[PDB]
Amino acid sequence: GSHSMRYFYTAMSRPGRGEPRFIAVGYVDDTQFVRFDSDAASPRTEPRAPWIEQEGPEYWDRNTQIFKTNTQTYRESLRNLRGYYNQSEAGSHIIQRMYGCDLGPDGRLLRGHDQSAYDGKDYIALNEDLSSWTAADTAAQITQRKWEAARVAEQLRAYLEGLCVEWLRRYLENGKETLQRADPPKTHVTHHPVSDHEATLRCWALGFYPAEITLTWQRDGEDQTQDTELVETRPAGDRTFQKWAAVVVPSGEEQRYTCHVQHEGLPKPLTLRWEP
Amino acid sequence: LPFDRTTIM
Amino acid sequence: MIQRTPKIQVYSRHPAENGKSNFLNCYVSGFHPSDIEVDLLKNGERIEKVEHSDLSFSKDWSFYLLYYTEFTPTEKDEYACRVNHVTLSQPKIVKWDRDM
Repeated sequence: GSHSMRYFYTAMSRPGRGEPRFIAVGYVDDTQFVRFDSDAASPRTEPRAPWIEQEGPEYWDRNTQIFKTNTQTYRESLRNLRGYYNQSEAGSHIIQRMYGCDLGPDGRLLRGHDQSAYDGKDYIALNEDLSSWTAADTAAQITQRKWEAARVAEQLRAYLEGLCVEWLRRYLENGKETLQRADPPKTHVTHHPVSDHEATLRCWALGFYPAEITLTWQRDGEDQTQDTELVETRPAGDRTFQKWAAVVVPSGEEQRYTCHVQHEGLPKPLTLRWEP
Repeated sequence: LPFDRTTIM
Repeated sequence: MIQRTPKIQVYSRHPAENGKSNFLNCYVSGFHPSDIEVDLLKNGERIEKVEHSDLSFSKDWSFYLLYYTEFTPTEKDEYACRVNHVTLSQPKIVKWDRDM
């Protein structure tokens, strides 16, 4: 019953190929609901989930006004960080930002987040107190000093404790049929000989939401962490996720192995084995 | 809804 | 400058069944920077109508994208994903395997 909202911003310079592209996407948990792309033929905030479509023109214009302003600001920020690292005008660079609020199962604010990165490295993050900053290096210390002067932390705390949580709760209600519905994994075990002496057992989980899941293999009831091949959880494209875990076992010790599945959608954790 | 204040880094 | 090479998975939306329409996915993730080229292939030829997700990223700042197109699997048609990124010397081809 825990929920979160996040916005993800990506600003990317591209010397010789026009001004830096800014893209913003918004999520509630693992469901994207809005996008804005400065490279679109006619840049505007666009809906990406059915339950946001009910918001009226003033919502779409407010979002668009904010993201357009961010497009210009991030372009200045990219020029500034270039300078802070004494970098040439020839290279492409990226600023990323991810911020938002986490609610507990009672709908109360658990914590807020606001983190930025430059070229994929931690640059500056708002501390959990929503009042002070952690800067990665002497370049980010400059940003920190600027942000302290414009009272940014104070502004973010007001948003994170206020509008962020209020809007997240609104979205949760408007999208309750999907956002507050956990779909359990559909599970099975496959067996494929690799040779005369060994076979792969692969434990599948399909059609689950949200993406959070634990899939493990045990041998005689102990975890097989080092010997388990475990793919990244992957989107199916219909809101659901997929995952598998594989172990190569001696033929025919198959029955000594059990696949264990934990997911929010499951009223009981699952133990599965290969069924010949 | 997104945060409404821009601030240059 | 620190760069990260993409992880690539090629798979179907629904369990594969010959002669039944489905979706072919190519999920690229864990890469940095964000510029990437992804094609879906049918018997080695680039499929035309491919759609993809909006650019987003994980808690470690690495990017991910899903590329997808409608397809009808058969016994003999071979599908694949072809991926290029700054981290790769040449395009990497990952074949579609229904048990993966």
